Amino acid sequence: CYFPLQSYGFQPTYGVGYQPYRVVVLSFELLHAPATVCGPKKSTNLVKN
Amino acid sequence: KNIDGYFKIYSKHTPINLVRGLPQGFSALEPLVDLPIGINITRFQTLH
Repeated sequence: CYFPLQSYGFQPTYGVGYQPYRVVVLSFELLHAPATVCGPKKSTNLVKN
Repeated sequence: KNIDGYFKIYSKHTPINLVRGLPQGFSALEPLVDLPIGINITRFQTLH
């Protein structure tokens, strides 16, 4: 019988294997609703005549 | 109104002189904002 929840051992002295890394995963959702979140929009100069 | 999930909000504001009913006249409604929500609404109520 053991505890399912344990704590990280993060210490600056450990090697790159045990070093803490922040992993933020980007989750995309697609439904019948319109897309309200998109990338940047680049523009150029306007020329006339 | 709801078109393919787009909520189209139309608005017009003008002063009138009205005893009761509706006045006789013609006016056009300008769009306010477009809400890309896309949820189904089968009923509505008025705020008190």
